[PDB]
Amino acid sequence: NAMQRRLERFDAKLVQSGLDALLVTGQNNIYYLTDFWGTNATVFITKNRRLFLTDSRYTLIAKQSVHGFDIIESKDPLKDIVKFVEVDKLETIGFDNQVSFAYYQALQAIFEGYTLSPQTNFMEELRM
Repeated sequence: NAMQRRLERFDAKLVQSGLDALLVTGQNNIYYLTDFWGTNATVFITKNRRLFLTDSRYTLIAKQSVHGFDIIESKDPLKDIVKFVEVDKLETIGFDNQVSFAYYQALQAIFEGYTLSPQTNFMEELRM
């Protein structure tokens, strides 16, 4: 119930920011919203879902530790997120602007046809 309103702040911030979704990379950020600490999770939150994406190794760990999150076994998490975006018909995907430009180039390829929206410190307030 305590984390439940970091997750509810998150939702409100999505509305305020004009985003259908936010891709969250960074263990710190992932730790904040999930209580899972580790270096191979991706999070993808929309107005309606919360996805936690990891490999076959951390699925049980994560499947037990992480609450409020639909856990997805995945070895290409951006490929798996793309299905969601399509099925849910989302348009604007936020990402953290501290990603590298090379990483942004990978997002432009994977998400070609959608609007990528760079975010400044979105997670920063939530982390406060």
